[PDB]
Amino acid sequence: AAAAAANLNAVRETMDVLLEISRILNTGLDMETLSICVRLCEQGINPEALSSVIKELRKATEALK
Amino acid sequence: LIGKSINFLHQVCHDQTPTTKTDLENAFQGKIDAAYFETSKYLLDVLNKKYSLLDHMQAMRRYLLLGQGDFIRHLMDLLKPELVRPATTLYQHNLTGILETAVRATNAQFDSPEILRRLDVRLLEVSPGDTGWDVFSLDYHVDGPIATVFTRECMSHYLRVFNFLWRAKRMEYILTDIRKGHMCNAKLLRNMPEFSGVLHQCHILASEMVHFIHQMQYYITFEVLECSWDELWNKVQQAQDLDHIIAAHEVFLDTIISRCLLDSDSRALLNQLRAVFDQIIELQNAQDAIYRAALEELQRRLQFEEKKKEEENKRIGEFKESIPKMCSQLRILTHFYQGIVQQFLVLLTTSSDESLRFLSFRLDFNEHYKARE
Amino acid sequence: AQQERDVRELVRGVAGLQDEADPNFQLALNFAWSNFRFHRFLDVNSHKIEKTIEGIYEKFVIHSDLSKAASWKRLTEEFLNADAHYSILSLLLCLSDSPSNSSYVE
Repeated sequence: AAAAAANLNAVRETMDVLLEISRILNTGLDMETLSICVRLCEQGINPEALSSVIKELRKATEALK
Repeated sequence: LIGKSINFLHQVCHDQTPTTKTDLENAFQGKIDAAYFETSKYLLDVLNKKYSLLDHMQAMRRYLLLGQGDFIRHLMDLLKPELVRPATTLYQHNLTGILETAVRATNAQFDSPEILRRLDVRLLEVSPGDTGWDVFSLDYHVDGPIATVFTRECMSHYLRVFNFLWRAKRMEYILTDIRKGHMCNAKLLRNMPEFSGVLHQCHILASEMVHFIHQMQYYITFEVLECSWDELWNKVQQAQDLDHIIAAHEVFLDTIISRCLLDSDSRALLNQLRAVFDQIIELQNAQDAIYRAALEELQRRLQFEEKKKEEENKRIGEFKESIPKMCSQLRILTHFYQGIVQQFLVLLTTSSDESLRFLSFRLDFNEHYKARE
Repeated sequence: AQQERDVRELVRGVAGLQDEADPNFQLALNFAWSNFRFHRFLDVNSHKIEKTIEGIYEKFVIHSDLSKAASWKRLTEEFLNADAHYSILSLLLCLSDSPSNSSYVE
């Protein structure tokens, strides 16, 4: 509809404010990977799990060095 | 004001003395000012002795504002290996013992034990900077009724000024490591007139930095810690209200915030200052990278004769590869430094009209700049 | 369903493995899912996350970074108005928290 797209615009705003919070603490995530990590937390999953996983997968690409 | 003061004196300090004493043809302005004088005199008496307002003020300049300096240098000496590692593997039980050791070794031991107890360590969240050296603080904790003059916003100011006076108090000791390195290493190069060019050029680059970090550490003391101290000391020793003592303390700390480089407006100045601290910590590694190649050769050259009691020909060849690249690095480092500090000095003249400008007048009394500017 | 595609895209993005027919892709994926299913953490404490946010603000004001302090407060106060909040915050916090002397560009 129109108000059914206004909610997703107001979610796009929250993704942008999270896009600023992600860069000022100097994380590695950018907008496209960040959308993945928020869609996972929509289902319900530990942040303490996902954080250790991305802390490993970023080191799992300099092990094909 | 009187009804407020006699209620503070009851509800917090719990110290008291029984029995205090058409218009009314001027009976207000006799009763009110008589009572005001009496209330304020006893209040100031007991606050400066039963909870020692003055002791806290004396230990907030010596320690937080670095008006001591034996205590601080012994602490920095013992806390160097703690600071060099990232603070995720640093915990508070390692801080408090090193603080204790410093206190016993340094001048602090002769002071009163209460204020030494009220000084204690803290940590910042996870590891500010990851270099390790930004992560530490000293906080003086207050738990008496005199918390009302050491208000919750002014502790933040104390920690800001301490933060700046921590970084600069490290960098000055890093440059005297540069000078200490010159004074020892150049006495081995009294037998090698090949490194003497680059070794000399380094000696001069060092002295150009040494002076400006000896003008900061004097301009902070005889204008920001000696006008400000006299101003506060007068505005306490005269004052006939606690409400005047508070509002003198607040602005004295605010003036230290403006004259030091801690405003949001002086961020442009602070950037230049961080970039000249950059060069100081850079110069250490660049300096040792010489001696870890140059000086190492000579001991091996002596051991070459020790075995005899073509290889060393390759080391003579290595001299002609080492020395020019060392000089060419030192040249661009020197010129980049002179340009960046000159760019600071021209900006320094206008952000404030007299105070910040004065450093630029103190620093050059040769007019090396304007013939380089 | 979308969760599985997300975990695939997370492997592709973070680990830099854009070919699902690489065995290293399937190994990293099996690792990611086995990590997710090994329940070993307490659930997120919103109060501890709030205390950590305010201490970050305190660290910004202690270092006279006023624009970063004001932006930190404004962004976190805005975001915390319409559980998963404190999740994403703790996530990013553990993840790097490599905010140095600068790291700002706000």
